[PDB]
Amino acid sequence: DDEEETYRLWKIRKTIMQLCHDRGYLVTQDELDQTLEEFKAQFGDKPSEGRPRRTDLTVLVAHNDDPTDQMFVFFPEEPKVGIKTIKVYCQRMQEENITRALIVVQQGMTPSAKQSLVDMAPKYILEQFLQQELLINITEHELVPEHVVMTKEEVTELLARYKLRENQLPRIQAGDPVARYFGIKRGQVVKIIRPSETAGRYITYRLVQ
Amino acid sequence: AIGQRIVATLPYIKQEVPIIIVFRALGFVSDRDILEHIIYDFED
Amino acid sequence: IQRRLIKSMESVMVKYDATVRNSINQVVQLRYGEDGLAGESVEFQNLATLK
Amino acid sequence: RDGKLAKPRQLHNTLWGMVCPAETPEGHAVGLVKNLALMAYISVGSQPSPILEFLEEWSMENLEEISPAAIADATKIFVNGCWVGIHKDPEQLMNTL
Amino acid sequence: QANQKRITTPYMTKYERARVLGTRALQIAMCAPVMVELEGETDPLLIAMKELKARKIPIIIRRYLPDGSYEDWGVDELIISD
Amino acid sequence: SAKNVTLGVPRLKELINISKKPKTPSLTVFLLGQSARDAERAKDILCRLEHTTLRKVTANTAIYYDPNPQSTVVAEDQEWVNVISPWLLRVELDRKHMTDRKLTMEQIAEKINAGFGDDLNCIFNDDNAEKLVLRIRIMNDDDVFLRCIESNMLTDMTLQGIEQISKVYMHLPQTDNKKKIIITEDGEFKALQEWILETDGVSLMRVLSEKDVDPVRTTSNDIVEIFTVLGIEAVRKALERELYHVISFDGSYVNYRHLALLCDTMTCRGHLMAIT
DNA sequence: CTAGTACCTAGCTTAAGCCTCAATAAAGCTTG
Repeated sequence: DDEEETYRLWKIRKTIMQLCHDRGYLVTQDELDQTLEEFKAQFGDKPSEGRPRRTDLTVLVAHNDDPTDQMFVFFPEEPKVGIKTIKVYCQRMQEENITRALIVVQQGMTPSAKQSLVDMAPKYILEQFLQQELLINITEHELVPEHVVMTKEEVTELLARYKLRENQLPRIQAGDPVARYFGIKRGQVVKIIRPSETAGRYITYRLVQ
Repeated sequence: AIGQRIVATLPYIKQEVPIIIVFRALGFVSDRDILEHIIYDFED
Repeated sequence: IQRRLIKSMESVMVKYDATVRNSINQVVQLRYGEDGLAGESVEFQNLATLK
Repeated sequence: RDGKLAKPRQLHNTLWGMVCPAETPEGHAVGLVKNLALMAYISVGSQPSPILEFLEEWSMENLEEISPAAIADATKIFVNGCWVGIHKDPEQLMNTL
Repeated sequence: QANQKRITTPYMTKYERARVLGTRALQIAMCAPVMVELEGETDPLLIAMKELKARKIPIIIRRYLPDGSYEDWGVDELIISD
Repeated sequence: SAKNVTLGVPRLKELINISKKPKTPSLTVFLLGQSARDAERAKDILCRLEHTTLRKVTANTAIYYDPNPQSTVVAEDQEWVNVISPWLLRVELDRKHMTDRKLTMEQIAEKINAGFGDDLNCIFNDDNAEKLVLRIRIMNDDDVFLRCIESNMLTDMTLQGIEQISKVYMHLPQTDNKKKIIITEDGEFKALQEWILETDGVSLMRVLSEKDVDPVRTTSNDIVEIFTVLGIEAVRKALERELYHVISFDGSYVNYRHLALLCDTMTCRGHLMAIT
């Protein structure tokens, strides 16, 4: 049982790289859309006791505007990751000048680690993801419309144009898959471009709470 | 586990009572005698 | 079902901003029917340039 | 009444000739209030004791007399729902009754 | 808001048309001076309809925006639907 | 074959009152490529989705007291040629479901060994004899433990397929919308009739995360599950589709104004605001 | 003695509170 796991890890990597491209981090097209054969030749076809193992298959990327803020992703070998198995990642967080990273766990993360990720969030804004959850890019689905993250100046422009306060907008909870996919705090509205069967295109704005 | 136990909730009784306990309380000490009143042909 | 639907939407209306807001001015739609148009003055039509 | 379980309200197959299929109120009592067919008659009840003495004298055995050895091949007699005894020959007792 | 900044529709909606007509014909019923020369009709509702058609109703409409502001639209100044 | 989709007023209730447990949760899984074109690969995808316990494949189960594994109280030369507890377990499968779902004794044995570890050894007959036997021992609360583990292994083992999806149907759709639609080189639409498959359970996440399954078009008819998997905006569109499905099923028409307003006010707060 | 009348005493569903079970860090041995 290694072809299935290699295919699973390849799709996880592809979805994570697409996630980084959508989030704004700098990724080349070659890594953006590579076939399964490139992953095989570059990692090794043998996830069970072989060279395509986690931890040195992890990805680091940087934002387009400035290569100062950087975003790692981490695939722990442990199914149920724990504090001692994320404090190492936090030590890497500190020893680098990096600010935020991802953790794609194998099984459900422990509540103690979840509470930690809550606790050092202001210093290090890092979040988690599931092995199961990242085998498909949900934005590619037909039901999910085009979500665009607004910057603060255009948020203020929107509010001044419509003469409405921040809480009167339609809102979106930070825990739902699209907002977690992009990676966005509360008080940050998202452009949502969807086709209207009545009049063409319709633009709606969801705020994170 | 074992599965498919038979209970008999009884009037003026708060909880269900297994039927074999009901028969033993009714007066049948043995087990063959109790089974003679439920399964009428032992070859099944 | 009808009463329950009505009690959930009974204060949703089109304001003079032409947007659609509930009783507490929370925006539901920026334009009514995401076009700003009345439902009683529309017709069925065919898009000739399609297919 | 006012219950969403329509199964009790439905016209059952065993209503043939004892309950009028057509006649029922159209309100919230559909199928719950049903009238009586023309020749349909409701039994008034009588003592089963004469039936008991008649039964106990042909070839049947009360529960206390027999052992459950011979109870599987014979037939169980119920009178007003109480298990009265056991008979070896169902036929020619049905005809007798 | 000032006369320069008017963002509401220039069309007199059906609700404004109903309520203005009602509240003007009520005034005519209470012997308010008519703004249009009548030809002997006695019904205040028809008198108010004639005034609306002639664009002479001495009433303006305060349209409250959702934010709290308002606009003062004169009945003579916005387009009547019918 | 699966028109227990509970349309009408019950579906309207299940949508308005957003219920965690709909009466008929079902998928509309589409297929990606050549599997969508031919029936054999569609069946191969079907068997990987339809949940299968070891009850589905076995004919009968029996336990014996063989003093010696070498003794072979049951006359089976396969065990003679193949060959520590005396109380063993024996289950007989059938060829019908076995070859319907394309399993092997090796796969079943490795599933047992992975689920239970090296607490037991499975001795399976080869796929040559007419009879389908695998024997179970326990390596070294003596036999009732074996009875309980037999019950547990029959109840839930997931030999093939994924949990909570009990039965999956397979058919070629006739309606154009459910059929795949493309655009040719001359700008036509060329309604394609490819294989699709509908279920009677719902996962929406272990399904799309499967090879040869189209993760772009698979709707799940379950509003709460869509909320958990795709997000609130996809919920609005799917809820609109399911709410329009019941209204347009009668052939009647309701203007999109009202459906859009209802699906907006039900989802304008970021969570599923059921109308109760 | 008794009477008349005046005063005393069928199913649903969904949240929501309540019952048990598995990681986990302090607390203290434990031997390296």
